[PDB]
Amino acid sequence: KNRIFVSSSKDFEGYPSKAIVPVQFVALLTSIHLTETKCLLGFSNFERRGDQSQEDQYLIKLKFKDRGSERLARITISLLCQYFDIELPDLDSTVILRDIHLERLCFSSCKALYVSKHGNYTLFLEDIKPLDLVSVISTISSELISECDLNNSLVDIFNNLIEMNRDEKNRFKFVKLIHYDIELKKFVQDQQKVL
Amino acid sequence: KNRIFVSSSKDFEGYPSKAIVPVQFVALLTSIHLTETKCLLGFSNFERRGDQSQEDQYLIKLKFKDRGSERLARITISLLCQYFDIELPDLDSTVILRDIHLERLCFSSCKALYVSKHGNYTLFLEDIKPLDLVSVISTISSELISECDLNNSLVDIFNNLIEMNRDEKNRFKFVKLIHYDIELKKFVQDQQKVL
Repeated sequence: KNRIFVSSSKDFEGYPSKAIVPVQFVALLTSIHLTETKCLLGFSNFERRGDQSQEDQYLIKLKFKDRGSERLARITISLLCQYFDIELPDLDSTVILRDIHLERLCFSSCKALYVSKHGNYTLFLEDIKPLDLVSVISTISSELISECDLNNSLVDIFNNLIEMNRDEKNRFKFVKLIHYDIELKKFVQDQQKVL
Repeated sequence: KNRIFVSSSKDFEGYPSKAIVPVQFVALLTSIHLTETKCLLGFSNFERRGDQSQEDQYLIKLKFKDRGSERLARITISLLCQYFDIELPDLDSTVILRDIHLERLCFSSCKALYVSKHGNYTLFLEDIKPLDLVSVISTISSELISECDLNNSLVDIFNNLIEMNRDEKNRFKFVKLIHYDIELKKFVQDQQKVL
């Protein structure tokens, strides 16, 4: 099948015009929306863009129509949030979760299908491995088209956070995370900066 | 809405013969099946019905038809399996897992819809809260139709597993549990087996 590792949503500019292409990317979950009829997840790696718009650079659709597919969407979202500790209305009373990175770091590794037609592209999720903050920290310390890309992306995003953190202009701050933590503080300082 | 707590799947016998009824139950996950067209989760509380036919008392359909819904079943299965550490085949090349309780104890609280028609009934998953073992150990220390049933239900299940473990005819043994643990040996042979 040859799934392709995508380091940057920028990658998709020079992707085919009318194609189905299996990809994989490693990013922070930043937004979730679930409405009457739509379900979105947005993710970002926060690569210095320009640095115009840094959140939700990856928009993944969970298409649904009838009531079964809607439920499955809700259950996916619910499990996803449960893993990352995100608080959610109880089924028995929409979901707007933006800027999830300001409260929680929710590293995710995602398999999606890139689908391009009529001069635009869309991303449909096929899988998602939520990644645990400690494992992500530990690690920083099969298609032929992927291999040790996990490491590099995780290293980049965290360097990108180090720049957003100390940037007076950016709302993100390490200390503002809910799970802010001795382990985190040391990681951010111990070597991350010295590197 | 009046979601109803269900302590036993036996309850569903005297349920209306043609309705949609929202229920909630607490069981161990015992099986997953994913095929080309179907996706089933089996659960059990292990009540002595009994000493004859004990796993998969509850069968929960995750219905799909198109490719989008199939993906959503896969993503759901994946996340659930990930929360409980169940190893799954990689997506890039069906799932058959039975008697999951031989290896992992995967407590779950489930919200389903009970849907009876033509003399028969089926349960459609709406939510699922995978429950952590340490927390289930800790606990054992709203609609108007749910009480404090969680605890009662967890206590019974553990009461059943204890009986299952000393049963020479039942394959279940605590020691053979992958996550066998100093804390579990205590809880098992400490009070539960003393009360």
